[PDB]
Amino acid sequence: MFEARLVQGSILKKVLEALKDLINEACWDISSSGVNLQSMDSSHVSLVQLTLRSEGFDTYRCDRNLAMGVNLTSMSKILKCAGNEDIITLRAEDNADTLALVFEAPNQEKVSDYEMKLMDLDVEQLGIPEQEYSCVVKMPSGEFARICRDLSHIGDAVVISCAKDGVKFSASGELGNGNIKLSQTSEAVTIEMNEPVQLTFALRYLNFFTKATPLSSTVTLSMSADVPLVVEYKIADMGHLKYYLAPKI
Amino acid sequence: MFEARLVQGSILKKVLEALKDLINEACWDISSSGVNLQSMDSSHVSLVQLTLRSEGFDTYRCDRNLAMGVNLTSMSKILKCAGNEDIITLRAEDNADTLALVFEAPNQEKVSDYEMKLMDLDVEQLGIPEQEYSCVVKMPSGEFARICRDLSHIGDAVVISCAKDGVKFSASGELGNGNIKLSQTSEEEAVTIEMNEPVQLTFALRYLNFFTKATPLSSTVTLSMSADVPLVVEYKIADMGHLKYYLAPKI
Amino acid sequence: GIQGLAKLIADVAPSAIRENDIKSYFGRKVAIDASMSIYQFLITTSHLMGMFYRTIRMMENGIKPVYVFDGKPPQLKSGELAKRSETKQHNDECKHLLSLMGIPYLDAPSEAEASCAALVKAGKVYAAATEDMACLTFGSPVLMRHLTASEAKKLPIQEFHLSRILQELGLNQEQFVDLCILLGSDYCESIRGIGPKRAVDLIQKHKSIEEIVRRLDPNKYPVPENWLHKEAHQLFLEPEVLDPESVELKWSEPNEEELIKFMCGEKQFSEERIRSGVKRLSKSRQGSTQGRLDDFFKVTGSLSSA
Repeated sequence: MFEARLVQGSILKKVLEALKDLINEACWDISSSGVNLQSMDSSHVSLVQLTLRSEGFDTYRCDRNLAMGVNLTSMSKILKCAGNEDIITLRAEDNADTLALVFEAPNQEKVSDYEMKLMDLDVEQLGIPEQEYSCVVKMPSGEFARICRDLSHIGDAVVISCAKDGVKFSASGELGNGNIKLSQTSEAVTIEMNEPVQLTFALRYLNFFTKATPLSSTVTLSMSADVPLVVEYKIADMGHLKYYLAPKI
Repeated sequence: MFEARLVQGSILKKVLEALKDLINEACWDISSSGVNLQSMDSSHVSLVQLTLRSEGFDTYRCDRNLAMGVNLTSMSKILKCAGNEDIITLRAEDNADTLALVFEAPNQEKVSDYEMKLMDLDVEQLGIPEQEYSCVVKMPSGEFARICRDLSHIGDAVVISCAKDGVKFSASGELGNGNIKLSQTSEEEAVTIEMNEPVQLTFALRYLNFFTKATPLSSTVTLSMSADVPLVVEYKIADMGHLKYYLAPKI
Repeated sequence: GIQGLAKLIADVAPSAIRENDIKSYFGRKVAIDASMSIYQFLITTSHLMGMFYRTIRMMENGIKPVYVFDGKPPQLKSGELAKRSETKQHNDECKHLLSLMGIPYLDAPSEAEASCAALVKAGKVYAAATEDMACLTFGSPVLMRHLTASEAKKLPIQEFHLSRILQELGLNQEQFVDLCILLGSDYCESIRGIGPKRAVDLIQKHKSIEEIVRRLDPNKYPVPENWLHKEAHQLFLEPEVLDPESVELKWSEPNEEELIKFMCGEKQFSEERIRSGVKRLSKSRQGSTQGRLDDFFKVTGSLSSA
């Protein structure tokens, strides 16, 4: 019997708001460590990784280990029946093909209950290639959302370039070109660099990876040349959320 | 010569906003008791009784038992052209088949004077029975609309179980089964399930969404049911009278 | 049935006719005219193929059917016409495919259509489903047309309300009867004189043909040879029909084998289908649903705008 309680359930709604437009079907891994997701998207580009650790979990129980399969869309659908102070109680059995979900209000007068079915699946897995990263940058989140949305209006790709002093994103489209640089802060931004590197990315999936903005206040971009870039967000004191995109050659 | 005034006049906008999606026409019965409206639905499942006493008005002159008919959605489109603080005035001549609406302003600087023509009516009319309703529930309207809309994303028709301790709003759907339980809470946010004998009934949740269109229309909503009879939802139009929606039950 | 009737109504009281979708009839028990029905399918496994499929579709939509057969025919016009000069094989082959599907059937004492009406006007069934307006003449309150049409022919069902017809034409049932006769009854010869619309009017200020005749009398509008304008007017009133309460129809469960072993086998026909068919019939086991306000509140009348 697996049981779990998260009293910041609104977070999980936004967590499902990370996926329900990006990937529709995935597999959920449950161990004593917590909840884990390592999925591939439909156009075979993004490596989507999500970690929630059970140190941040307020109430936990996991004897037998689970590897289930969920349509993430309808889970986001059934998660939207609770206000923004509520508690989610998850409970899944070692022999039953379900999730039993209890929306618990803090004022325990209106309590919602759902029983969602399961699907055993064969989604191919891909892990994290651990390497170094020659340039890391940490920036605020709404400004990056504004930047990626705006450069999606001029052209369909983005050429980024980082160096000793600042960073630059550029794009060229039908009505001309544009670029925006930022400078090293001496709310702020940081760069730790090893080489001035330039690469090319497709803004459609940056507009897909953007939607995890209100799960964090800041955002981390970690990158080198000839290897994919990591867009990284932090789930507060429980885990994190990575989107991996391989740059255009 | 019919000539009537209403200072807190947002209620007329509020009732015809909750009237036009249900039905396309209305049988306006103007008596010396005031403004009344009994009318069926279009699907032969439901009914509206609007009663507006004269003592809920400000200034009144009724000389005729007028029995007219209004095409509702064009009247609502005309009612969309006046604010909610604005005073609503109606004028009517018993020979001139038109309605003269006068929208006064609270600052009186903007005057509106609109006119909608008449069309004839031969609408059916049946009488409601008066009986014992085994469950009468006083509820907040916003919470009620919130709950039935929360059930709208599961399935289509609702099953209700009305008993002593709690009340049971259950439903099925394409994602499975669900139900929410309520209890009494020990003036507007207070609830009360007054009960003699527990029952179970079937109703249409889409008609509950149609009935909760009058969510801002009262202090509290009343839900009156018994065995195999039309549910009457009540919105007590404050100091004015009341609007009662009947729903003939399902089999 | 009655000639040019549908058009007459359509042309003078459309409020009594509606074009509804087969689905809206979910939960309704209807009386059908097996005879005509069986015939419709023909115009030789058809007498049952359609008797099969159609009844499945009628079930799939929640409509609970009761096929009806005729007994000993009465004095119909062209009926006993060849007598002026002087089978049930593929018929009962149907009275079988039915009980083998759990579908009722009744042997009318004479004309089913009259029996159907008999039921309808007893709450025992909702409407009568035939193609002949007769039912209306026989006093039936609701008549449904096209309920036996092909799944293809996307024709909606046509409903008729007797009590609305009587309403407009401002005339009692009986008064309506005479109209049908002068319109073109299949029981007796009409009167070469009056026209569709014309025949109405006369009846409107002459509550009977008996009074209509004595009025117009020239050799310009002669009354038929052996005119039984009476005998007929009677049949349409008090026909020969099995009492409504006499029995209670009960839709049973279809017997897949026993039936499929008396269809695809004994009458040879694509198995795959008649199997998925019996399957579907078994699924749609019900129809009645959602009540009306009428069911609980007496109708007050009508408020008419000034």
